[PDB]
Amino acid sequence: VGEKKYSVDEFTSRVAGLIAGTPLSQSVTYTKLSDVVDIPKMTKVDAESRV
Amino acid sequence: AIGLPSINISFKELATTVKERSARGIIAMVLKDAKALGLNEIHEKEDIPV
Amino acid sequence: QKSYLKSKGVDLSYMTLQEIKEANTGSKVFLKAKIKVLDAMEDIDLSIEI
Amino acid sequence: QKSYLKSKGVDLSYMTLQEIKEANTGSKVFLKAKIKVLDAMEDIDLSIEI
Repeated sequence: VGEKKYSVDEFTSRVAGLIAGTPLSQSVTYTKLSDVVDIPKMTKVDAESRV
Repeated sequence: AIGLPSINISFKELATTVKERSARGIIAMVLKDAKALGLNEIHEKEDIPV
Repeated sequence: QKSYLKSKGVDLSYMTLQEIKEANTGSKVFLKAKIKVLDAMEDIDLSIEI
Repeated sequence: QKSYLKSKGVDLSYMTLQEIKEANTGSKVFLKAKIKVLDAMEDIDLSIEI
């Protein structure tokens, strides 16, 4: 995010803020993150397994 | 098991079907020769072996 | 409430439904409720025939 | 929707089609739509008698 590397524990604050911001009627699923620019390449089947 | 969200669109043709019944009007012609032994499957009038 | 009344040894063989509900409980309240919780649209399956 | 509800184990015997239709699905939506696709003229058959 912004030419800075973040650990997962580092981004815990951001994800917690994201869950706190959303209202009750809506869900968190499929929400844009314009701040983030890059993620390590990871396949779809691995994502399904992790989920 | 919960997986990734699924959005799927499917297109299909309405297969209007009339049942296929046993074929009628075919002839089995059996003959003797020394050329092109076996069946020849003359489905067309002008398709004739030489 | 029926279990609690049996626990104190009261004779409830003849007391009927509403009468059992009327019985004094002594600062104890027993309540049950049912609800259905909505959720967001997550998986959409659309089938189109041409 | 009926197949999904029965797969979960609901008793849908007495509830009607209208009643079955509102039944909660839990983040799943099922829809079907019918369309007819036009095409451009490609073969023209004209018959003229004198």
